[PDB]
Amino acid sequence: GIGGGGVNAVNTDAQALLMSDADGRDSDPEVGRKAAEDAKDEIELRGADMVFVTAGEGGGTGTGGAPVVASIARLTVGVVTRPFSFEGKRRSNQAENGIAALRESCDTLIVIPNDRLLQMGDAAVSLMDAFRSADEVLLNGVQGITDLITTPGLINVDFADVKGIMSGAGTALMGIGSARGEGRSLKAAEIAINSPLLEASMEGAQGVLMSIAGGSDLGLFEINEAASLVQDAAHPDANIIFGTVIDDSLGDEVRVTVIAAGF
Amino acid sequence: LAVIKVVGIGGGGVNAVNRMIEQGLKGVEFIAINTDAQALLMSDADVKLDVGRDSTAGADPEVGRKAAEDAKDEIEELLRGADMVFVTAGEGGGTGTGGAPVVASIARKLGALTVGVVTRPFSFEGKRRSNQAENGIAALRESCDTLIVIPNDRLLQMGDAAVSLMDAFRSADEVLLNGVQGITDLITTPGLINVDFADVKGIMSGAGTALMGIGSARGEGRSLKAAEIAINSPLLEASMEGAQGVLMSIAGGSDLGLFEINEAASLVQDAAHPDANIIFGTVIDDSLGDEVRVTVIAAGF
Amino acid sequence: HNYLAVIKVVGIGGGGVNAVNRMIEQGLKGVEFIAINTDAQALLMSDADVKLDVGRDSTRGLGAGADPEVGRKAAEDAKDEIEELLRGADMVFVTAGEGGGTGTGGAPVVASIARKLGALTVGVVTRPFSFEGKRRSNQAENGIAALRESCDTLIVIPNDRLLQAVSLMDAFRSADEVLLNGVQGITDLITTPGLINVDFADVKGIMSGAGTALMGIGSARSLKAAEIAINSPLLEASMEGAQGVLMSIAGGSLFEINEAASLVQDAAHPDANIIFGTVIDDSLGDEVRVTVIAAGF
Ligand SMILES: Nc1nc2c(ncn2[C@@H]2O[C@H](COP(=O)(O)OP(=O)(O)O)[C@@H](O)[C@H]2O)c(=O)[nH]1
Repeated sequence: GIGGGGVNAVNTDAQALLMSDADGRDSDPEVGRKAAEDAKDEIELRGADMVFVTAGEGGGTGTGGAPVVASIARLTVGVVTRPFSFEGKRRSNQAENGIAALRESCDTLIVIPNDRLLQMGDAAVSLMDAFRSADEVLLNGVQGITDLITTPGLINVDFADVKGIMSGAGTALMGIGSARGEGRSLKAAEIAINSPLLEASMEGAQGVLMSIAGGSDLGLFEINEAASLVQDAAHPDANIIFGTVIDDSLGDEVRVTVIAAGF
Repeated sequence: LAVIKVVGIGGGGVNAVNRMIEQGLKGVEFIAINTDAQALLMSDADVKLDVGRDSTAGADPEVGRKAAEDAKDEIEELLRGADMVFVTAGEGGGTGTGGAPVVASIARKLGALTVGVVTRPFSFEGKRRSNQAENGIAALRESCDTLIVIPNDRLLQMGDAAVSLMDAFRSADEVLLNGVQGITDLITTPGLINVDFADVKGIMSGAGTALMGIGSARGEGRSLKAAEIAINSPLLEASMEGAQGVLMSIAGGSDLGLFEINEAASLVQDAAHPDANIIFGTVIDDSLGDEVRVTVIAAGF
Repeated sequence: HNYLAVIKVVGIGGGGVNAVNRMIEQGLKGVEFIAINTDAQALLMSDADVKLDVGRDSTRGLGAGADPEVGRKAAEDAKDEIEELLRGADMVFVTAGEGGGTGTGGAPVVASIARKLGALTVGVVTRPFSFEGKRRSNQAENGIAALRESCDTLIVIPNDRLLQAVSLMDAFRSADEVLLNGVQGITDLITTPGLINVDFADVKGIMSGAGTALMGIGSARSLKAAEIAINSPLLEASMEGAQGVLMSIAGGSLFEINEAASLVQDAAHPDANIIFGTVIDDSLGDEVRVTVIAAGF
């Protein structure tokens, strides 16, 4: 993530650029401008059709340097992070402006509040479990919607389906959930819509891309259970795209990742 | 006796009327209507009709509608003078979805008792399809007299375990036929109790929004159990309760009992609304030997 | 010392014959199976060792009336042919699905013919479903009544408790083999014994003169599959005084064994009597059958 707390998540400062796992150097929000902001043509976009922006708001240029990627071609949807309550008024003062161009020059954004992520863990955590125990959720809004095209499985979804509903959609939330043992797919879908993260606003939206993962074990009958919980669930006149995923490291778990759009 | 001409519009219909043919389904005449002429090469329909000048019914029911209409005559020659005319399909796409409201409408204008036997999409089959299907079902109901609908959703219970997609629509391939088989055999292969075309006419006529269930069994009280399950078939949705019009049929071997017929029938009417009009029908089918089938058809609400 | 036990199992009426073929297909051995029925349609389709036509063949749309007078008639009418069929048996199981007619009223006869001959006679039968109507539940209680006073031992199993709506259609015709597990529940101890053998004579004491009995199985590895059987509602929880209990286990291989044995007696009045046993049925990996018959009241 193009940020002094968004780099440390993916799995201007000199000692930060040199930890990017795939194979400048002189540093506040506006730091991303004459240390970060490079040319008008830096995607002459080449080898693929999307990449994501994991540039939240929990460090350095995650505010003034985040929307450097937003105007990159004014399709890409950023998976951000609104700051915790206790992380000061100064980081909260960098809230709207650090997201404003991420929802004026960028396609769509998924404003994952770690404030609300208090319900994901055990009881108490730390600042070190705000870019670690909030990587799990931070990958979700990404991985949820990549896996439909990279690794589908028992059901498939086009390139043009995601990019035909999640295109320039601006305001967007998600909602995730997990389950093992019986009822798996409907247990986790009923977690997915009730998860303190979609802010109970799916019914207001007009376009939802439900994902659902698990082994190749994953029955065709389980998938039909979750699918129903959507036709009732969202506005009864929306644009919904289902679709499945294969991940055989889950075995018995089924990663039901819902994503919202169309407010 | 009676001229039964089964028509399978849609790709799903034309695919399902093949299953009919590859099962025998006597006393009918098969007609496959679809847009991509290519797809009709694989049909074993005795008659095949092509309805597509240009489409490059590409997921748009309104092509299918127009297609059905621009071949309004082609069909009204295929359907001329025919006591019983069926119009099975897969609602969801376009060729069926749009068409059936015509082919059916055409049979009905031709005075032929017209029975629809269509399916609703799996909800995994996307959300568009549902809505496509949904106004298309509203379209038959308002066109053909009876419309047995079979929600696929319901077809896939947990007692059909790790299935597939081929197996899925194959599970439907049987079920479409079953709402046909169990109305036609009455007329086309009546066993000990005759129920002539006329009877089915009066129960089916004007009814609509019909449902159906199926149950086979054997052993002690076989016909009770085979009937019991059909009553409880999820494919009905607790509807038996209130159906003012019920068509049953206890298809079994030549030597099927009266005591048997009686107490399976007597198990149906009791579920049914107590005012409900009812009809027995037995059918001779040797492929069972030791077992019996039962196909209650709730109709009118 | 000719270790041979002559064990036969007759399936009377559709219920019995159905059940006997379910026994044939699921691979019970060491036993002559017998199908007796009124319709010769279903007899020729059965794979029973010896099939017997008793009922007068009846014109289309009669016969199938389910009047246990007519079944009782049919066997008493062909009582000779039944006497020879079960002649020099050692132990004769008698299975049926009560409520009906032919099996309802036919079992009483065949059971009581095994008795005069001098077999250990056993009745493994079922009480029809509650939805089948009052006439059958009536017609069953009388056929049960007779068979209780014909067989040395009778195992009655409600097909109503054997259900617990959509897919419990495959909870009668694939749940009736409770009858089968009822039979091999005793048979497979003598015919295919395990690491603890318990021959015919062990059984002859703990059955001859009981009258009434009940059963329950378990699937499994054997540590956690043992409780399963006694607790199974099928047994009516009537292990607060089952005065004469039998128990069996099937698979590969003492610790496994004594896991369950260190439990059995902890149930009913242990002043009575219990018999253990073992079976070699290599048709099952981690699974091991844990059948428990509970006689004597
Ligand atoms: N019974 C049956 N249903 C099918 C088959 N293939 C697909 N379906 C279902 O029927 C629906 C209708 O599609 P279809 O009739 O092929 O589209 P159309 O030919 O353009 O009307 C689909 O959404 C599927 O859920 C099949 O072979 N048999």
